[PDB]
Amino acid sequence: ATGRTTIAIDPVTRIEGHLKAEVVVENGKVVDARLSGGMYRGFETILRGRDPRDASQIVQRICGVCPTAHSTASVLALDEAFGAKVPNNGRITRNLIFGANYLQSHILHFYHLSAQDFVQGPDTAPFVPRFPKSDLRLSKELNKAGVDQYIEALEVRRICHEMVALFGGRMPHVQGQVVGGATEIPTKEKLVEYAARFKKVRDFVEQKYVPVVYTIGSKYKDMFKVGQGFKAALCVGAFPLDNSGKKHLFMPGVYAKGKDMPFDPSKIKEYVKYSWFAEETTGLNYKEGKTIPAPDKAGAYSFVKAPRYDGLSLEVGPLARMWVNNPELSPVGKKLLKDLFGISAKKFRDLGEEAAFSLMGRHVARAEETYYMLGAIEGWLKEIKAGEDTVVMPAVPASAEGTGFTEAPRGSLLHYVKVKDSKIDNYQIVSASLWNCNPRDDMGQRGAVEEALIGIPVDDIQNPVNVARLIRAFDPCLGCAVH
Amino acid sequence: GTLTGERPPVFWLQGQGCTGCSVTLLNSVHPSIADVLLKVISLEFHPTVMAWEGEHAIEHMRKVAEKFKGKFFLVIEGSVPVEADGKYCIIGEANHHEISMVDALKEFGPNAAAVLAVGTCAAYGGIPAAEGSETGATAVSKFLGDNGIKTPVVNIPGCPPHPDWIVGTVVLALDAIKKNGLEGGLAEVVKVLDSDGRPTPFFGRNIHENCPYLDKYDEGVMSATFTDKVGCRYDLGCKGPMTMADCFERKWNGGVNWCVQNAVCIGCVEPDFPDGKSPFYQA
Ligand code: SF4
Ligand code: SF4
Ligand code: FCO
Ligand SMILES: [Fe+2]
Ligand code: NI
Ligand SMILES: [S]
Repeated sequence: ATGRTTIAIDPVTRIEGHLKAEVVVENGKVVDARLSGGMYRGFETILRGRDPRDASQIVQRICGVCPTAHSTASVLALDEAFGAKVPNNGRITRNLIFGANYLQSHILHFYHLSAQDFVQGPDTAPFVPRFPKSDLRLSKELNKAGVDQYIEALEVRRICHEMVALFGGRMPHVQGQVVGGATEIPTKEKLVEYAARFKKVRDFVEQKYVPVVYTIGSKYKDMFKVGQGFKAALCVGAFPLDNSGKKHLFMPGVYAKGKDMPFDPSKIKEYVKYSWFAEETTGLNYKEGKTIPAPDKAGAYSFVKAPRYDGLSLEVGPLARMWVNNPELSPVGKKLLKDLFGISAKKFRDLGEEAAFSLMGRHVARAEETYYMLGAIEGWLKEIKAGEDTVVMPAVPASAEGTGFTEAPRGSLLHYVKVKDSKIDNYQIVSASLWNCNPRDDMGQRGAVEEALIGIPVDDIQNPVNVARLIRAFDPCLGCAVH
Repeated sequence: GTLTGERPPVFWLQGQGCTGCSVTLLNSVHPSIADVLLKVISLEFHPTVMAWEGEHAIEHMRKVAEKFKGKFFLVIEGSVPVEADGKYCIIGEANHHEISMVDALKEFGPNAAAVLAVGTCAAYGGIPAAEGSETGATAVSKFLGDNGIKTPVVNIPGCPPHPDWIVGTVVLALDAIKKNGLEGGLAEVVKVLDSDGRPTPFFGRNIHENCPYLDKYDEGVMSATFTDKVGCRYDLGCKGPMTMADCFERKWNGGVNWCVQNAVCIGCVEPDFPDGKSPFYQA
């Protein structure tokens, strides 16, 4: 029986952005945790006073891994504020631009950020040095498959960005989404180019990525037994499948305390007691949000605000979306669950709440969601009409408001804009890693990842590898969390 | 290169960045990023991709920095915020002491062979320094100069840069150093920088004067909707006339598109980006 050790990790690496984690370990388990987002830029104040159309470029610079998500939320908010009626073909083109980056981001996350948690890379920087007891369990053959797939995935993720750029202009930071739709009508020739690249990505996802996650997972079965946290999830909806605004690839919902509930955005409030913002701004819904930095405020430990849904601390991301929507599992997931785990499952929730809401369950959910996105993209390639207009050109309003809701690869994203005198009067962002990587609220309730760290095993304080392994399962992007 | 060749040590520090300058580099076609990492440079510290973490990663960088004092390359991605005693960007913690971006640049900057300011944020301040900001976001060259640090700086701007500008500037420097040694080589690099610190092979030509729609501009034939690809994009907000980059020729993402064909140029490589290039969607 051992006493307490307190472990600080700054920087947490193989995530995006600036994160410090501090955990209290007692008797071999984490018993408390604090997450600190350590870098601030202040997009919500930078945007004030600008032509509202500029937002769909400015906001993308919140994050170079997920800029299409912010582009999408921004143009949806501007569409609403301006009363722009996006043409059907533009809705589909937007889905093709953004869906290709889901593929990029999930592949980047599993291979280039997460896989070194389980795979020893070649004997040169940036793969060494590392912890002397890194708990790397794979056979020589399977470790080599992980390295070979890491290298192949560098090419695949690059091809995904070619897909984004075909109708998006370039990537990172697309030019092709604006208020009113998409700036470039897909041609027959460029649709051939997108489909040819998509086939290569599909083959990698089906043959290498989904199988390797289950196979590595089968060597780390203990990692399905930890990291549950609150077992509470949020989805705000994403990828509209018609022009009504009512039907989406991912439908909205909340899950908490074992129960499905509807999503009502008026129940979102952002708290700041433990965040470096002025105390008088605590507890605001985003339509009345304020961003007043207070970097010297006593007791605070993060630039991430603390969003709560009707008082609840929720997580977001692939697990959240796949749990809320409960799609059928991939054929190869069904097979490997049976062969390698003895599990008979048809739909995602057949994993059960405990295994789904776990360190390894979040990696599985992300791989399953990547497979799910393949079928969506295939459908959009059949639905799109070469040559049909994708944009309208709306006048800027003097006075208006709008909200854009979508799902970034890491989770729920909304942007709210208020226009006065034809300029941005307020712009408020509530992002995915905000929901995951936030600090305590004004009542002392932990953020989702803080809570998911409780119970994580640390059997060797000198090689505390599972702390950051848990964090990485959530695919943190701290640029998004803080903005 | 070879797995067995000489590869200089590189530390990549992120200040007020978005990681887009790392992601763009991952998109390099020729050489591939795998070949860059395994055959061209030794990327000893990079928070997004390195194996180790926390104080151990910081100390690894410090050990390499001591062994290669005066010889390592320091890449900076993002601006450096000076307000609130540096507290708007903390990059690590060691010995129970937090390390701000200000602290880190003062520590490693003096001992680098050269500092590569990658991206418009690092080169010129960029979006974090734009109107409405309050963090004291500062460009690398200005921060170093204000602090008496004389190490050479090369700016490789863009939001994000093209991978070819980043890899190509590294190759330019390594070629010069092979021919002339470190100080003679860096002197030859400085000779090919413009007044804004940008290498002229990539930034020495104007977009508009080389644009395929220039005949339409001269005729006054202007697109009124983004999806009209015949007309010039000037009335839609194109900033090509004020922008020095080779995008018209190398294009983006394996040559599949570029900003002017797809929508408009927003002037992302220029020192006044974003405010001097805004509003983006009118002239
Ligand atoms: S499209 Fe832009 S760069 Fe090309 S001619 Fe017109 S204004 Fe100049
Ligand atoms: S075309 Fe203009 S906005 Fe696009 S990358 Fe080149 S300089 Fe930047
Ligand atoms: N994905 C992504 Fe970025 C984050 N977190 C956003 O939104
Ligand atoms: Fe926000
Ligand atoms: Ni992001
Ligand atoms: S994204």
